[PDB]
Amino acid sequence: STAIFSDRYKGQRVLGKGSFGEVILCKDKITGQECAVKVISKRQVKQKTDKESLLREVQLLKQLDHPNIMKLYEFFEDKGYFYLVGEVYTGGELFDEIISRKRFSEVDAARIIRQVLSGITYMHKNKIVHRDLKPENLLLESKSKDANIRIIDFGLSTHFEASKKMKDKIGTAYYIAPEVLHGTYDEKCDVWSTGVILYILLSGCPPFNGANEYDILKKVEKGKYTFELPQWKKVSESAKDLIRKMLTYVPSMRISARDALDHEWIQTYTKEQISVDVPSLDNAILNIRQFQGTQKLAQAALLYMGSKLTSQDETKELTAIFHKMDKNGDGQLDRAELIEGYKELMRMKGQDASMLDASAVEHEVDQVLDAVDFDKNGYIEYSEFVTVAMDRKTLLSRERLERAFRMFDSDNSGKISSTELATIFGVSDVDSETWKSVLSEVDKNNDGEVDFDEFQQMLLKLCGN
Ligand SMILES: CCOc1ccc2cc(-c3nn(C(C)(C)C)c(N)c3C(N)=O)cnc2c1
Repeated sequence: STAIFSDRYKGQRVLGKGSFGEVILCKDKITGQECAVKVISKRQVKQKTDKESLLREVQLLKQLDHPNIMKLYEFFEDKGYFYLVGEVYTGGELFDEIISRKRFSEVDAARIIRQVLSGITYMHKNKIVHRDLKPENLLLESKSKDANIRIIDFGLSTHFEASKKMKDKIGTAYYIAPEVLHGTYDEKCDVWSTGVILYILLSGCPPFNGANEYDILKKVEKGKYTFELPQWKKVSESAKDLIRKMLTYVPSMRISARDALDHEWIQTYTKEQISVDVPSLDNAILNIRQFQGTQKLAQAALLYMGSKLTSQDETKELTAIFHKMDKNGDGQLDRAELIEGYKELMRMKGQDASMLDASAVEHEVDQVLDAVDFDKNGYIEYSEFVTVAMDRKTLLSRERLERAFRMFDSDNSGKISSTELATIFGVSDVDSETWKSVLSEVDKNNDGEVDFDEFQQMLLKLCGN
């Protein structure tokens, strides 16, 4: 009597994309309980462990409870997917919220890091290491101002091989502990990462930085950072001392999460009354707004490139599936076949995680047919169904590209400088000669700035079109 995910949950909408897979907002078909389901495709992510080991982990994680740790409820596995069912949080990533404040101080930073250390300490007590700890993994419980922080993805790194695809590792290099690179690591790597996050919260820049991923890893691996920037003048010795102890090279000498919790800086700046000297850190908030925008734009760039490539793969495949089922040779089909075909795209592709059952397909087809000026129930021309169907998929990633572009263009200039692109393509790890070569060909008269149409053409060229 084996339990199947879609007998129990129905997908409502897509919340976003995390490490290892898609996150879908799901709903229990009997109780109406809402849940965020991480869908990990077995074809894209290799396991590092055996079946036994992972189930034992899942059982343990379901029994753990802490106010700063995402709550896991259920776990399903079928032939091509793992489904991790957790509590849904609606407050978004930490940094996205933080850029929307107009004021931020050492009291606010300290309240954040106390939360984080407190979830970590708890998990280390139960011998669970995060390993991939970074700002994207800190969500706020709700859209409330006073919202708690929940750490997501504890436990996954020990059982799943991380993606090599750069679309999946944007922004990991800044946070990873030297010893994780060399392969002998323990729980202290989580303190390093938190130490980095605190450095960024107090200055707005990463302690280890570089023009591309491998440059960033080389700094980290050397382990040298400095407090020499102007904005460190605004910050207590005490906080710098904690940072130093968290960013200590040799893990055996690095402070534990639990001893970090008792550190003077945390004690002083997390007492709710005393604000003995609490300047706003506007430079920090300004640098963080820039650093965040850069990342989210590179991220959306690569997901747009990926979506375009996925699209070409799926358009040609869907066309061939239909061309085959069309025994007539005319180009005409009906609703129930379009559905059988779309489904068979899914059986082969298995890329779309909001199509978690036969009923998700039915409704997608109806959304397509209701879009085209076509009776959803006479005989339809497959050619035009394929066009509308695929674009509808490129919507999410094309509209988000435009939006991450607008959000990056903070002065509403309409354009990004050649210097800004350099930073954008550095972070997306697209070779410099290669993007200059593409720019040169889009606008052959340009003067080191591109508008949105131009930028988008560059991306289409960088994925072979
Ligand atoms: C053992 C790990 O299990 C899970 C299960 C569900 C998860 C849901 C999330 C989640 N991601 N998001 C995005 C911001 C990426 C859209 C949420 N809104 C999540 C949530 N918990 O509401 C993250 N990690 C998960 C990890």
